Amino acid sequence: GLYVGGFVDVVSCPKLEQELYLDPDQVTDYLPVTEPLPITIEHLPETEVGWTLGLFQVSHGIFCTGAITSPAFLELASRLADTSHVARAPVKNLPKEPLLEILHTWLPGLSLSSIHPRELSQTPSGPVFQHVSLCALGRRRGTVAVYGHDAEWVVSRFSSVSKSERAHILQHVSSCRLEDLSTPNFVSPL
Ligand SMILES: O=C(Nc1ccc(-c2nnn[nH]2)cc1OC1CCOCC1)c1cccc(CC2CCCCC2)n1
Ligand SMILES: O=C(Nc1ccc(-c2nnn[nH]2)cc1OC1CCOCC1)c1cccc(CC2CCCCC2)n1
Repeated sequence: GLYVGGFVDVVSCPKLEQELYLDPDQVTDYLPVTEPLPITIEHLPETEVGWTLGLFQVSHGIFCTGAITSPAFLELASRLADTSHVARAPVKNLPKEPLLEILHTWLPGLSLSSIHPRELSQTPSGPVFQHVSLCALGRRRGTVAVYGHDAEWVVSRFSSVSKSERAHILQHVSSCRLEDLSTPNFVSPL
């Protein structure tokens, strides 16, 4: 399967017209989160492609690791990786891993959806986070999402994440059997 990793922007009301970008320090008291959250595209509920495997506060931000598990999405993305000139137009020519490159380029942003900070003052009643989205627009923080077949390879691409932080992150990513997760709701047009 495919793993995704990166630092998140923390966003409340991601779809709404008033976009709030939270400071990490407002939500770190509610991390880590090791239970799976949906991974969608641009905060659209019907575009679930995978599940988060961990959200962790690290020295230099909030790091998310996840798996892309939708077979319909994986088949579509692989076919585009090998056959779509459009998908490959903004990628360097003739990459060895076109699928990884196309996802890295077209979906570079990871946004973590949170409740309003009004609710983070004192003590929230229900879950603080709702999902993570793969995003093309709205990126504030630096660094970009990395996609790979090997979770350890993905996390090790981030120099700002230490070997100690990487090991803590990977403890939870490997313990899960991706086959055990429910099938995301993404449907391919084809
Ligand atoms: O070729 C593309 N799409 C496409 C184009 C022809 C068809 C098609 N073939 N025959 N009939 N329709 C089916 C398509 O599927 C789309 C269905 C909905 O999710 C996106 C993909 C394309 C090109 C550049 C960038 C993107 C964006 C993706 C988002 C995730 C994966 C990496 C890039 N997509
Ligand atoms: O969801 C997407 N595409 C998509 C979604 C359902 C279908 C569909 N519905 N029924 N059959 N196919 C077919 C789709 O792709 C076609 C429609 C759009 O452009 C070409 C192909 C999507 C999202 C973000 C970025 C892009 C890549 C752009 C798209 C615009 C042209 C330049 C590149 N595509």
